[PDB]
Amino acid sequence: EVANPEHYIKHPLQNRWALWFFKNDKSKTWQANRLISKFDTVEDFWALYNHIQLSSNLMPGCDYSLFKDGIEPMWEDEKNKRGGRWLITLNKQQRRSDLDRFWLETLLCLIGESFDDYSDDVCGAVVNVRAKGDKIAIWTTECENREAVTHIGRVYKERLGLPPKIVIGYQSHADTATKSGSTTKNRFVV
Amino acid sequence: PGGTRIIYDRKFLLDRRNS
Ligand SMILES: C[n+]1cn([C@@H]2O[C@H](COP(=O)(O)OP(=O)(O)OP(=O)(O)O)[C@@H](O)[C@H]2O)c2nc(N)[nH]c(=O)c21
Repeated sequence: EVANPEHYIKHPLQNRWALWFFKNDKSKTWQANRLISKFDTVEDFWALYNHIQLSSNLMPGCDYSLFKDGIEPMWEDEKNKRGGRWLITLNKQQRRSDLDRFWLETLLCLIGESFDDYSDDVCGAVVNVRAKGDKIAIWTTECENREAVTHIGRVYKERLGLPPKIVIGYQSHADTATKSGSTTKNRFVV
Repeated sequence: PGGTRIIYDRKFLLDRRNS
C-alpha cells in the first residue's frame, strides 16, 4: 500500500515564501502601511497569484513584495541590513508592455531557485508601482558577496530577456541617500 | 556547496499555472 506521490502530492518549493502588500497612506509610518499570505508549493503559488491584482492594475504608490518566510521586506531586517538590490527601472510605457511579465519572471526566478547555489543569498524581490516609473528589484543578503551578487544579476537580466546592451546596477541598502539625493551609487553593474 | 536544492525551470512552473 504505497500511493504514487506524483499523483496526489503538491510540488514543494525549496523555500516557503510570503507575499506582502504596501498601501501608501502618506501620513502613517512606512512600516504601518501588511502580509497577504504564505505558500511553499507550486500549486499554492499559482492559487495566490491567480487571484490577486496584476501590478499594472494597482494604484500608484503601492508595492508587492515576495520574501522568504521569516524575512521582513525592509532594510532593517537581519537578512537585508548588510545587503542590497539589483534595480530594474522601467519607463512609463513599459507599464503596459513589460511590468507584469517582468514581475512574473522575477517570481519564477525566486521560487524556482534559478540562481543555483547563489539562490541562498536571495532574500526576495519588490515591485514598486509608481506614476513616475515602476521599479522591480531582487534583494540579496550581503553586498560584499561579489561572486553571488554578480551571478544573480547576470542570470536575472538574462531571464528578463531585455536588450543585453542595457546595464543594471546593484546598490547596497546601507548606502541609500540621506540628504536629498546625495548620489546613490552602484557597487556592481551587469 | 552541497545540497539537494529543489529547482524548477520556468516551463515546468508555467505548465501548471492552470493545470
Ligand atoms: C523599502 N523601504 C522604503 N522605505 C521608505 O519609503 C520611501 C520611499 O522609497 P521607495 O523604495 O518606495 O521608492 P519611491 O519611489 O516611493 O520613492 P523615491 O525613490 O525616493 O522617490 C523611503 O525614502 C523611506 O522613507 C523604507 N523605510 C524603512 N524604514 N525601511 C524600508 O525597508 C523601507
